[PDB]
Amino acid sequence: MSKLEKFTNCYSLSKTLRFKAIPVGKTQENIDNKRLLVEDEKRAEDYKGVKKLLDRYYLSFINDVLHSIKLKNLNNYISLFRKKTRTEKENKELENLEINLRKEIAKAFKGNEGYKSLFKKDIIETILPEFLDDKDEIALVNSFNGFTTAFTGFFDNRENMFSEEAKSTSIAFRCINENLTRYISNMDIFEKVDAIFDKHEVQEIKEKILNSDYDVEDFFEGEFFNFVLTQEGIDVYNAIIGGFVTESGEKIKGLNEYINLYNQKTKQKLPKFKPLYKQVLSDRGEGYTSDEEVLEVFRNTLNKNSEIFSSIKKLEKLFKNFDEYSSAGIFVKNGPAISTISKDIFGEWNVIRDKWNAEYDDIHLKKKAVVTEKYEDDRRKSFKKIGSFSLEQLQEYADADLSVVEKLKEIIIQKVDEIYKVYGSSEKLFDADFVLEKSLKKNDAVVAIMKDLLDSVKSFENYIKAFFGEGKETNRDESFYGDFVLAYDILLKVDHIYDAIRNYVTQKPYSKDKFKLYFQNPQFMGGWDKDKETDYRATILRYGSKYYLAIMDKKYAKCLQKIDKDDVNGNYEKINYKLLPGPNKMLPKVFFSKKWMAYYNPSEDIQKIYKNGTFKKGDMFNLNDCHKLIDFFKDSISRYPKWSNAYDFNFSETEKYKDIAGFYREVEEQGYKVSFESASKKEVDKLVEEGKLYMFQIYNKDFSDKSHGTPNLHTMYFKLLFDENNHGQIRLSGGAELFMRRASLKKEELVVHPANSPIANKNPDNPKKTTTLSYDVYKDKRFSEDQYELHIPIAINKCPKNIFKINTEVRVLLKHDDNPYVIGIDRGERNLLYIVVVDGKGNIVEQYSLNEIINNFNGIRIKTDYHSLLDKKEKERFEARQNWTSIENIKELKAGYISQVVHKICELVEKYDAVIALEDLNSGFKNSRVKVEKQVYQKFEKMLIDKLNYMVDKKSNPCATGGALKGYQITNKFESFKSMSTQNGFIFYIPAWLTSKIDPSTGFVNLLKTKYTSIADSKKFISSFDRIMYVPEEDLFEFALDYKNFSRTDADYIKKWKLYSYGNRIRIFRNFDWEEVCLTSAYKELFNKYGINYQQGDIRALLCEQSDKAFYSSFMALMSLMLQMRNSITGRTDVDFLISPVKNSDGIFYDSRNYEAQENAILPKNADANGAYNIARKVLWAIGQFKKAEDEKLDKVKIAISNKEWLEYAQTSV
RNA sequence: AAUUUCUACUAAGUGUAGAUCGCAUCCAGUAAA
DNA sequence: TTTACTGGATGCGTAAAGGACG
DNA sequence: CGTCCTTTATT
Ligand SMILES: [Li+]
Ligand SMILES: [Li+]
Repeated sequence: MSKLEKFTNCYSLSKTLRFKAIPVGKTQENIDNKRLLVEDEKRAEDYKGVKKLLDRYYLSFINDVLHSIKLKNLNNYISLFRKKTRTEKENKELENLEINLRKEIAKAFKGNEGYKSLFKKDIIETILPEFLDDKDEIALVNSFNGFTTAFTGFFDNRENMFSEEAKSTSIAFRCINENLTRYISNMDIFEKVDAIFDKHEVQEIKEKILNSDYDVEDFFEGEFFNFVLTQEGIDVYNAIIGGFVTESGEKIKGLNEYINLYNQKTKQKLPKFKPLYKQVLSDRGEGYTSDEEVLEVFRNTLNKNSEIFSSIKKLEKLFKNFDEYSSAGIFVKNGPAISTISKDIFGEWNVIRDKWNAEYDDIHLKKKAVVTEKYEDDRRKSFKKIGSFSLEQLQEYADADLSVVEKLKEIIIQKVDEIYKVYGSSEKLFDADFVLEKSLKKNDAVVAIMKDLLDSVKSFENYIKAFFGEGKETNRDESFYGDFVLAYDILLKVDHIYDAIRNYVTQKPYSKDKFKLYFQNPQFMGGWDKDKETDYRATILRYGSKYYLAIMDKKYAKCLQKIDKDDVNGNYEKINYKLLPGPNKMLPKVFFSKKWMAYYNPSEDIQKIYKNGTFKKGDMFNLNDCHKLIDFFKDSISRYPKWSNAYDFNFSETEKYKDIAGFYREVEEQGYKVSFESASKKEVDKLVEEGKLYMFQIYNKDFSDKSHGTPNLHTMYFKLLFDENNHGQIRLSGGAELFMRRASLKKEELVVHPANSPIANKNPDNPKKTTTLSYDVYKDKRFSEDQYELHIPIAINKCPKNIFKINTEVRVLLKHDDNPYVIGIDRGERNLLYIVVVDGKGNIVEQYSLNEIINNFNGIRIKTDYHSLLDKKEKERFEARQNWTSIENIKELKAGYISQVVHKICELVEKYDAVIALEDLNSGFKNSRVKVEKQVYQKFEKMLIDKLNYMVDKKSNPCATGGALKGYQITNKFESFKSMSTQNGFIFYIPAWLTSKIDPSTGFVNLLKTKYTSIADSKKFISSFDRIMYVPEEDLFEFALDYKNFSRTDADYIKKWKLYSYGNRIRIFRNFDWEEVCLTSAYKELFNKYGINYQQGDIRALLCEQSDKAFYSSFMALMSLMLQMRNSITGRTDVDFLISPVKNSDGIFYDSRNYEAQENAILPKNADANGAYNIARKVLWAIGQFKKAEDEKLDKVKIAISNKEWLEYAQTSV
């Protein structure tokens, strides 16, 4: 009935549910005494180490192959790639050449000796050990001798490199789809930029870069592409382009540099080269880790015995002996930091800059000018290229008897004596006996002591920095500077310790590092079938509503095998899980095996049928041969007790099958069963007691005795895994994983709200201002003791029955929906997101800013202003890094806001049966704080597309439409980013042009170019207006224009408009910088100022008779501001109004401000409400196109709306 | 201010609301020194 | 160059045949 | 030799 209601059971998707795993009984004590976790922790380190030994080998295997390959048909592939206009005759020949080009690379890899064993036991057991001749490395690899199955996943990732298919991970894809296309993109640039390369510059690269073995142009001929297959060959190629630095440190320039040097001197911009991407698997001061490290670093590098302290004591004597040195040879550097130096010596900041000019202007400002603005330019610029100031310059700035050299003596000594007074405050940090009472990151007292010391040492060091003077100065007193640079070069050492210590202290206090657990089983917990419990040694039990992960110790794999009790009232239940995974592989695997092919001797017609594939589609398809295959599989599935007894199959008549998939679907749909059997709880609780079984409660907060709310979505999915009403819509999958996450914090260090004291409640709208609990409330409690993590994959909609193209179906239903609502969703600098809901006639139903998320609980209203939370933490990091507190991450507060938004969007979708209109985002994000509005917006898009793959209403009965078992599927599988464009199910991606700056009542937009350009052009502007008069009845100036008399106005439909000088507008300065104009007085005052009388009717001739260009410049400034319909200010939160210069059919101008006040406005309330509304209306337009098309042509209807159709639409639907 | 985890919370108290696809790998990148 | 952090793209999400084995 | 690790099958 609703449009949504069609989109259930459309496609399969997979999700992972995460749970805490809580040990029960003596599990953890037995796990501890057997040192099982310690073994796994190390295995994790060895595993990452052994994979880097494998990649060392895989890289060597890749290289020798790719160094010894000559790809055939290179020239032909390039010739067809390099066609102006490509016809279908070689389009299909070229892509065959491109497919064949990759197969050539793949077939090289498989040909090599070792391709068989690269991803099998042998690579671990003998091949890799032979490759490494170090005995330590062979020891490390051989500790996986019983375990190579643990590498199965890693091996699959490495097979992806040797695929011939067109996927990012494939090596053949990196060479053919990526590196070759830029190699040829470079080819066509090089023969178009070749001229601009000097004789020697080409031979410069020849000798410095190319070995003198190859010519530069060789790398732009097709047949040398083979050189560039390897990383070594890519590193040479990219140097020809970007250059490289000699080890001496002087720079050799690449062709891209020569291009840019030429691009600057010739006024035009040449194209630049793309560099190649790296080849797959090429392997083309680090921070303190522990608290003790940081502390002994701090102690031994800043104490009075260290060299840094000697360097300060040495620099101190230098400044005390400042007058045994040449004042003409000591130089203080020139930066913006100088003004700090100026006030230290003279008592104010700009003595030094003021006295530089008084002497500078003295002969170099001419007497004429005295103070022309000419001089500001270059007296401000001649100041900043002066590189230093001698102490003899500074003293000429001084009057008797201020001696600059004794002031600097006193400033540094007052500065060295402060470092020494902070060392007293900190001396207890330097003791040998000193023991840290608390961890450093939570110890705010001890870090405050370091920062005071590292700050005072830094104040002094950055002060001393000024006295270097960047010289490279003609007569430095190298008596002074000799010792100075020594002391300063050591004093510079604090800049690494300062940053290294600060980075440790501001790391997040907790960690999420965790390692995989195997319980001494290389295929641990791989599946759930009853047959393999003993092989995988893991299974699921339950005691009523509570579920357990039960793990068999390696010594007792059968310890759960024969247990039963007759009543469950005192007992567990063990899962009975049976899965036949993937008939397409499993049925041939079994029935053609060496074990059974004899048993059901397949007709030689079947074996011939199966080898040649007459049962699959294409050239060799034969319908009766597929039915004859199914009957063999059908008959063999019976007489296979393991399948026939577990699943009672009920297939369709074989004649009714159209393709083999029709059969496999029925096998896959029915080849899954879950049930529970009884298990004596006494005879299992003792297995745990004895250490022969380990049991963990599968747990999140929803399983607590004190839990009463609506459950987490994922607890619902988990629970439904075993509900009788789950008829296959959610399957429990194999491939679970158990992890151990060591604690990262201690309870005694955690931030606490202690029991019985009142805690403030943070929502001011609730008159219960306080909460007082009888137990402690800890921050990050979950990270303060060890935690087991269980990750359980589930399969949703594994057998979809409602198969159709989602986009097509959405269009069909939209064509035949009498009243389809649309949700327009706008991105605003002003508002993170704005939302307008319209019905099928464009009537505004809802409009509001999603800046504040408003939530419902038990009569409580809470509004959470996510907008000001977001900016608070955005600058907090930049500002509060100085505070030296822990790193704030803003990515999780945006994700938090996004999840609040996504819930709100789906509630609107369901309430109004509504499609979504989204705004295309500008690729370039302009200053400043650009991901603040595009980060929330791009993340909102990914997150929303996700939820709409399986959209569940936790309140529905699970089996109701929209329930957890019958979730809505209104976006296509999020396989890629761009495979969808313009529409994805209920989501339409529509461009933003003229959605904001348009009159919603009329569709009027500004197509006029009103920047003042010349004196002459302003009178062609005024004469292209049909009339310009004063309407005394309205105190308005009317401008009758026909857009056809102005350039670039094709898109407009109405053409003829009458503009008025109605209302106020807002102006901005170019050098409060904004001021606010009222139009009718500016036109009146300007006409009075220049002797024009407005009341003299058609005044176009009158305006052009003016001779002063100031009138034209200030008149077009008004014809720019009258046309500016959107008014708001850089940073201005306050005013966002939209006002129009045009009247509507009923003779009324439009203010958003007329609508911002009322509760239920039929028009937008501000420029952001307007933008959302028009993004919605543009989708309405597309629905209109659907309604004019015929169902069979809906798929080809273009919904990307042009500026011409938009304006026609917006101007005619009123 | 608690969590499988994230965000915002704390109405009679070990929690509430919404969100949450994991693991492994490859590859593009942006910020800092 | 190095460190960190974030963006998309690939694979797996398996029972059973096959084999070694001390 | 029955236990345990490895390798297989591909809509
Ligand atoms: Li809840
Ligand atoms: Li708090």
